[PDB]
Amino acid sequence: DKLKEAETRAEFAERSVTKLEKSIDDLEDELYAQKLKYKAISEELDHALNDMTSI
Amino acid sequence: VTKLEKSIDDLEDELYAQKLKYKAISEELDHALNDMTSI
Repeated sequence: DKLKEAETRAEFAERSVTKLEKSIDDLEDELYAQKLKYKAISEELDHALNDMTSI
Repeated sequence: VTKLEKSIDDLEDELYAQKLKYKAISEELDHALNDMTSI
């Protein structure tokens, strides 16, 4: 009896971990996409502040 | 822009200097053409 209970709950904990792991990979990927989409606009920036201080 | 603005002020100033350095030689001129037509 202790068994049916330990196993059923293990299955629910595993379903919840795979759900949360799937949501961590989407946020961490949406991420390097944001973190990188920036190095580009902040670098396009030191550049686009340097040429008008020069022109 | 700061480079070209600096070059516009130097040319515009070199300018009123040229434009004025002349009124003087063109006026020294109507004069220095009139006396030899007279002599």
